[PDB]
Amino acid sequence: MVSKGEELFTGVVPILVELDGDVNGHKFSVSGEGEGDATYGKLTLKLICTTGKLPVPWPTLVTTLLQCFARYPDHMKQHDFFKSAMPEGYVQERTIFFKDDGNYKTRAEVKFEGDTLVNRIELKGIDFKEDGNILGHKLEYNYNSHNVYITA
Amino acid sequence: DKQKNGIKANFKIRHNIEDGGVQLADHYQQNTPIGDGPVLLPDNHYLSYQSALSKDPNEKRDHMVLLEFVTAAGITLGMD
Repeated sequence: MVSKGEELFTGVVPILVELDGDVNGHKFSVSGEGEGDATYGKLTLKLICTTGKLPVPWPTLVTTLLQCFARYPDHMKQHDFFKSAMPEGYVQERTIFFKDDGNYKTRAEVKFEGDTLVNRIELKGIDFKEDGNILGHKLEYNYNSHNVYITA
Repeated sequence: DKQKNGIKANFKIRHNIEDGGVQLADHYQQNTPIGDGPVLLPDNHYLSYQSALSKDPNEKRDHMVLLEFVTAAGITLGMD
């Protein structure tokens, strides 16, 4: 109702994810598919490291690897930047600072390519400790909950 | 230029460390539309994220199955 882009998310949308990464010179690629359902605020992906062994822990890539699929209920629909930018889409860029370790910098384009919502990303990480928690793979394979604070 | 006609976000991920402790990852984010057209520019709010990482027992490649549940909140109806 509020933007035309919103119309594109009223059912289940197929998703493709593609990431090229380089962390401390350790290069890798990740490719993923699944689906998103903004009506429920839900998305599911299977993501494969296509270059062999992922040189960083999977949890560290979770935020990098689709805020257009957030459920924006009721009056929140008046504040849904992500869907209004579709189908042309948006660029999402981040720096991620790991406390007492290195940082990731990311640039992703999130857009429709035909009927598929695509997240195409590049990532570069630098200054990681070779036996800190990231490169030394000392993170548990799990994830907690967080609030992402948005401002314009 | 990276949040032009767009948004920014900030947040902190808590990665659990094997055998106790938490590794912090502080995120700074900027989004900008790819097009030049009008978009909704929101008032301040948050996305509540929850996520679950699993494995496909039949998959031999290094992989992650990721579920996320995400709902916007933090703007109230009516006055304040």
